[PDB]
Amino acid sequence: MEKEFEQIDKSGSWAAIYQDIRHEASDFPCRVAKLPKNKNRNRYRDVSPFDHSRIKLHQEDNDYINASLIKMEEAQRSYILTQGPLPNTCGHFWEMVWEQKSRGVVMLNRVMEKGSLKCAQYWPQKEEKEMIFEDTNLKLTLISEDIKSYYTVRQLELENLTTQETREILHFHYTTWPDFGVPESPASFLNFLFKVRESGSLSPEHGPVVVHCSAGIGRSGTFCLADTCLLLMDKRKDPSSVDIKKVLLEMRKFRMGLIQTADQLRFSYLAVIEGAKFIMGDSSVQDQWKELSHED
Ligand SMILES: CN1CCOc2cc(S(=O)(=O)N[C@@H](Cc3ccc([C@@H]4CC(=O)NS4(=O)=O)cc3)c3nc4ccccc4[nH]3)ccc21
Ligand SMILES: [Ca+2]
Repeated sequence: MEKEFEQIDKSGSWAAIYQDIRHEASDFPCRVAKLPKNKNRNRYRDVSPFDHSRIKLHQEDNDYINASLIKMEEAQRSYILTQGPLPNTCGHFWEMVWEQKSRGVVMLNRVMEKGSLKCAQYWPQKEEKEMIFEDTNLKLTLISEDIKSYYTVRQLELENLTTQETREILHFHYTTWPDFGVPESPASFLNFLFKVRESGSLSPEHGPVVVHCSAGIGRSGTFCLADTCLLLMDKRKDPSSVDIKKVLLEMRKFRMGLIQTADQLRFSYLAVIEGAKFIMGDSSVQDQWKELSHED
């Protein structure tokens, strides 16, 4: 993988490699997403979930949400990638989390970036001001939060008002990942990814983790690609056989446009090459990543 990395860097062909992936990516219909009645349920007109992999809400009225199930068979992990909830789809968002039995939510964007809203404030910012989603009959409360320099982890209590049942949801919010950009370093990214892994949120005993950014494809795709490749390197007899370009094409069978720039693709290689050191037994990199990330 790093041999390929070196060659691409030397040739300066990242844009070409990336364009080839865009050209070869699957193109499946998004008929439901495009129905007139779903116009206000989509944040961006050019980012829709494929019908075959879309997550269906459990309701007779309208079961649509701009979200896709990415099921990576070999890696044995599923992720739900979705757009940043809109003011009218926050209830749908949490209904999906409840129905799919998700334990964690990974947010890679900020509500406002460079003066523009990119996502609705779908969770409570104050413990004393909980939220009620009347359309889906759910209540959400901020229990606590651990604020680090570039990411915050929150403990949320989600309650199904119909049954009084409650569940703890972990919110992993990466706050310094610019739009169409990359994390400050492979170290800061990996430190965060392993925080999510360590929480148990990605365990197969839970429903798929919900990952989102603004459109749910650029930053969200980078996060999932790196995680899946690391999973495969740890599982295969020979980790050097992991073809990140092939893994990305496989993921794009489930949702369009995953990885939005050639540099996010290059960053994925770097994150996986760096992350591989831990997978192969290096006991000092995890700690090194934390120091490098300056999370305190
Ligand atoms: C072609 N063209 C020129 C540029 O501006 C737009 C914006 C939209 S639009 O209706 O505002 N649609 C947006 C969709 C969109 C929005 C945000 C992102 C973010 C990129 C990232 O790193 N993470 S993400 O939150 O997925 C990815 C994709 C979108 N589509 C684009 C196509 C080319 C370049 C930038 C784009 N942003 C549609 C077309 C165009
Ligand atoms: Ca207070």
